Amino acid sequence: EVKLQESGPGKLQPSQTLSLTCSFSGFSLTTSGIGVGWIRQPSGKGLEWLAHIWWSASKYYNTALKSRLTISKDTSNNQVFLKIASVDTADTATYYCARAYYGNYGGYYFDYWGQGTTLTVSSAKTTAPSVYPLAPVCGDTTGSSVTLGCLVKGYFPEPVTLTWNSGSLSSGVHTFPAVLQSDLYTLSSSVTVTSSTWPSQSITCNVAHPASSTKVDKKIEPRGPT
Amino acid sequence: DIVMTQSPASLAVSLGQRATISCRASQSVSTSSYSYMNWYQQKPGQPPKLLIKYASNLESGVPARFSGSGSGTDFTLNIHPLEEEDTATYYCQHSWEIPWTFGGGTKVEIKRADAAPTVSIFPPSSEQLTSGGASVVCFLNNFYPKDINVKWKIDGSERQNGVLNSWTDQDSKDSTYSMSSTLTLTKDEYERHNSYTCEATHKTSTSPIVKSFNRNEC
Repeated sequence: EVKLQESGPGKLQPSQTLSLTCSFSGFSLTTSGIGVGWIRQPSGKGLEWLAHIWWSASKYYNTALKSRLTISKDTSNNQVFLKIASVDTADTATYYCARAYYGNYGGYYFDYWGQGTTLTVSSAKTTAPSVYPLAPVCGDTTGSSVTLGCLVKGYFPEPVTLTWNSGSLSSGVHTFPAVLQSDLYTLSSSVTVTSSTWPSQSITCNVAHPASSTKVDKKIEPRGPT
Repeated sequence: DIVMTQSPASLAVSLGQRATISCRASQSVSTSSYSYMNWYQQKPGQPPKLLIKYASNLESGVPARFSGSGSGTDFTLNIHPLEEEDTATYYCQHSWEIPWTFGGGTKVEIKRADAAPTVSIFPPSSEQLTSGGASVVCFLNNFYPKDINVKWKIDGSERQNGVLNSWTDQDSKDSTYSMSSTLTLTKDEYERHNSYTCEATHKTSTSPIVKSFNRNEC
């Protein structure tokens, strides 16, 4: 089971040094032809290769970033590390750990990717989200189906993860991309079920914010007169 | 170092039809026997996934409706028959020299029957009101095409400021789009007014779809 797992500081002050770690399993970095390295994707942009280190201890660097990059590895502990010096806002990105294969034909390709770690370079302050349950309008002439909602405001930095009934309620979900407004993020999610499903059955918004380390559940209940 | 230009930037193709993506290299990227070009698929909220290596070699497990071709400076990814789950951004990258680089990507979207948005409005939760905030949310779900206008009206007069919107990426199962309008006021201002309305204008109808509630009324 080939796995790549990125870990990073989540956010970082400008001018500081970013340290990224990638833990992997399902293969050894002693194996010939195998390398592990880094590719970053700035929000809503394309891909930029950063560096790779091989079983050889040979290490490839992106020429432009070369001066700012240091890649290393701990083979015995299945980890490779990347350091980026004097970080700037242009380093704000999701950083992917990827396995590289040195081809039988020569050449290279990235056959396994980690899920990524988001990094924000910001002076701004960390803030936990407020989570708000959104039940339908009182007295609404209910139709064949009902839409419930979940509002997540006032948090920083990205990311936030949101599920309904802890993933088990997966269908009919629309989780909307976060939007930054005044150094705070706002995210929302929609879920639609049949009128026979809700409020009959319990529906719960699950929201988690790593940077503040908060897990919050908000059950969606019909509005009272409050 | 090598630059790669993908085109088009964006592609909309009917179901079961053929989607074709091209990738120009600033210099040749192939020997007499192999071309060193790779293709990746990135679905929204996901890491890139390897489809094609060495121009035409399909990675293990990838559906045969994906195919790659080309050589030298020109390469092509083909998707036929295009399916709903294939909505994604597609990237090429070379392995001819360090630095490895990527193309800018091509967003492939499914073209489908027009559809009207399902519109739902939501007063501020009492929990938010308790803390002094008041957000009115409006969901416009499962419509097509992605272009849509949202208007907020408070007691008849339209409001534009304090709104922020966010679009879903094309749904991988029904190829629709959704979006979310949030009007944020203070509790103070919210209580001074009665009727709150979000109006959705969409090609699907000449008439906007409108949802309303009156504060503290039911």
